[PDB]
Amino acid sequence: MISLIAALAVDRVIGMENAMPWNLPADLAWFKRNTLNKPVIMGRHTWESIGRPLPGRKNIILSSQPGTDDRVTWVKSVDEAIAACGDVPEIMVIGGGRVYEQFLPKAQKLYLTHIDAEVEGDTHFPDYEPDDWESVFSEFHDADAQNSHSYCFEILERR
Ligand SMILES: NC(=O)c1ccc[n+]([C@@H]2O[C@H](COP(=O)([O-])OP(=O)(O)OC[C@H]3O[C@@H](n4cnc5c(N)ncnc54)[C@H](OP(=O)(O)O)[C@@H]3O)[C@@H](O)[C@H]2O)c1
Ligand SMILES: Nc1nc(=O)c2nc(CNc3ccc(C(=O)N[C@@H](CCC(=O)O)C(=O)O)cc3)cnc2[nH]1
Repeated sequence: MISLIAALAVDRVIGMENAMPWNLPADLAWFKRNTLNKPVIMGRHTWESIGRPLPGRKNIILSSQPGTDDRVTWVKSVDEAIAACGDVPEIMVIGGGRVYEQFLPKAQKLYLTHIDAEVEGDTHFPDYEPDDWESVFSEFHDADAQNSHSYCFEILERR
């Protein structure tokens, strides 16, 4: 059972050259509770962004090259990454764009934050056919004193 979890700006932008131009601590909170105690699969670039392992969690990093941090598990392929998670209720793929694209056809659930922010970036969430996905949960939030933009948490499940 694979789930992707991503924060998407307009045009499904999930990343760019620099830090995203926003401050969304509610989305961080959402990511933390939806990934808590689950194995997480990420690309090397996302591994690098995070700086250290997500705590209380198998962290699984895809790299074509051998690993460089023994605190986490390093794998050379999508299927190795899944196998490295073991036999768990739910594997979270936390990105980035190349990893999302490879895992989406395998996934049964998406956790997306849709952020009402206009950014240009080089990396985007894959197109998810909405005939393949049913939205089971949707929860919209205005920007506030803590959150720079409005955003909406959504969970979709594969049909
Ligand atoms: N021309 C471009 O614009 C271009 C192309 C690619 C990446 N990037 C840049 O890199 C940044 C982030 O990209 P992203 O979020 O896509 O990164 P990401 O998924 O977090 O990390 C991608 C890295 O993860 C590893 N990886 C992913 N799938 C794999 C597989 N099936 N088998 C083995 N290794 C795998 C590779 O690591 P290794 O590199 O260690 O093998 C790959 O380079 C962006 O700023 C992006 O523009 C740019
Ligand atoms: N909804 C969602 N929001 C995100 O911010 C997000 N980020 C990634 C990948 N990038 C990152 C970058 C940093 C951290 C991170 O360090 N989070 C810590 C909290 C510490 C902090 O950043 O303040 C965590 O335990 O989640 C996680 C994922 C993948 N899917 C997402 N999905």
